[PDB]
Amino acid sequence: MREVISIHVGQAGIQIGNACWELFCLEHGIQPDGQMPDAFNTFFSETGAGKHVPRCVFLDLEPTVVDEVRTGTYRHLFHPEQLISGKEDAANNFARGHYTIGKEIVDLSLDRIRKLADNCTGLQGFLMFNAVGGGTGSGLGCLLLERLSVDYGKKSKLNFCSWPSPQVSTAVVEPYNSVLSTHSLLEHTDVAVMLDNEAIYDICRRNLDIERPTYTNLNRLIAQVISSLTASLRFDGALNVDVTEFQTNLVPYPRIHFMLSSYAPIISAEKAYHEQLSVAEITNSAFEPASMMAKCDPRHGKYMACCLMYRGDVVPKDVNAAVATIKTKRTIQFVDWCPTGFKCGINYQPPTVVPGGDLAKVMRAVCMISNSTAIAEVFSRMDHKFDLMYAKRAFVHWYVGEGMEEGEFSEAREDLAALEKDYEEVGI
Amino acid sequence: TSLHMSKLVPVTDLSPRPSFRYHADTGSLDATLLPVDAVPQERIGRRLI
Ligand SMILES: Nc1nc2c(ncn2[C@@H]2O[C@H](COP(=O)(O)OP(=O)(O)OP(=O)(O)O)[C@@H](O)[C@H]2O)c(=O)[nH]1
Ligand SMILES: [Mg+2]
Repeated sequence: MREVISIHVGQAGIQIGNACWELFCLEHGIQPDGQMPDAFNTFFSETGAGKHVPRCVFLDLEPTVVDEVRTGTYRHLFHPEQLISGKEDAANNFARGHYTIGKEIVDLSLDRIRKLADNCTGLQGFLMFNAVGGGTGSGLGCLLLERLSVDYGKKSKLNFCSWPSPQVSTAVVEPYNSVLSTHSLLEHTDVAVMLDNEAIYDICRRNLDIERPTYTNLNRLIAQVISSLTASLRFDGALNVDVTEFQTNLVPYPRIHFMLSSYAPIISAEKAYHEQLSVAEITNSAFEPASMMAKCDPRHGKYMACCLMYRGDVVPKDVNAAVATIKTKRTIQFVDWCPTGFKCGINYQPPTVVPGGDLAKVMRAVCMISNSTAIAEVFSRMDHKFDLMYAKRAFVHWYVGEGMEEGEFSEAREDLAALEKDYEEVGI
Repeated sequence: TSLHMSKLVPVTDLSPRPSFRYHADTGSLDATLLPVDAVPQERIGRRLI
């Protein structure tokens, strides 16, 4: 009972799994070998003499970034075929990942996910982590959704995307892999959390005050997002929320399932002890329209739903007071078909302290998974890049060369066009 | 002889080897008056803060 399976694909998937499974290891007390010196059931198992194997698949067509966990300390933690690798990288090619070289590794991925689901006595969700900006994260990741939605139909599939940033790309064919991979995260995904790298850069710049953060520091905060997300699945609290209730009291009409993340007790030790990080101040920094983890301003969008996950020494009287002061402000606005728009959930477990990383010791936390119509702009910015490139048929010989017909470019743009059209239609 | 001097009972009486170990037996969770026994229990739930 109470198991969730994380499914990492793409190189950013392995690295985000190195931080997330790290945090799950501390948050139940597992040593680096896999031994505690049953809250752990969602993430780890019990293999006899205290062994604790994680419930993950690390999936990549390029062996290099999955080899560093196979050669570091945690070959002995992860089961050695739960780290499925390949030979050639998909190489920023959605065609290569989805049609050509992803169709030989997809057998080992589905076989291992099946074995990781047979030892479950009631499974809540599939927390798939990926990055839609490249090759195997856009390709094989999409195909894995096609196979998962047909063998596990009733199963909910959460998905933490890493959607392309506006001015920062680190890839020039990235607009092609983003637009062409919308259909996996529109019809075969029940929760689509949209993250991008720049918003984590800004949070690290002004809140944590690391001026020059690395991707490993970006994986700090996204690890804190899933810990507060699966907080009620593992430790007791005043109000509990499971992944069935995230996708019920937050998700409107079924195509609109695109949510945004905002953790906000982000602070480091030079600031931390000078201020009261109580319930009122951490939730005002949560609704602040510069701490969104999307580079997507909510001040031109309407909040359709919000999910506050307070986590620590938080009293429910202060939660109901904090939702009052955020409801009385005009800069925060809601759709008319929403008298109640908050699913508050409290976990008694304090936020896990970060020795040697970037955060500090805080007694309470908050994370928002909020669906708004502001998210109709993270795809409009990528429309302009797609239409500019596909006007001159740029970069499309690489796609058509492995068996990706030129047709799919047009109705992937058209599918995102109906996605945009669906978003201002709700906000009328 | 192997018989007794007056009772004609075998006095050697042997000991054939048990071919199996006849081991690992039984004993059940059941304890006499048909309830269950007191093995140590578990919790199998979320952490009780
Ligand atoms: N959050 C986060 N993003 C990352 C990390 N590493 C790379 N990325 C992002 O991933 C995006 C592109 O995906 P890739 O890094 O190429 O990984 P991929 O999906 O496997 O693509 P291929 O390696 O070409 O198959 C870039 O825009 C990076 O910003 C990371 O460690 N953390
Ligand atoms: Mg890759």
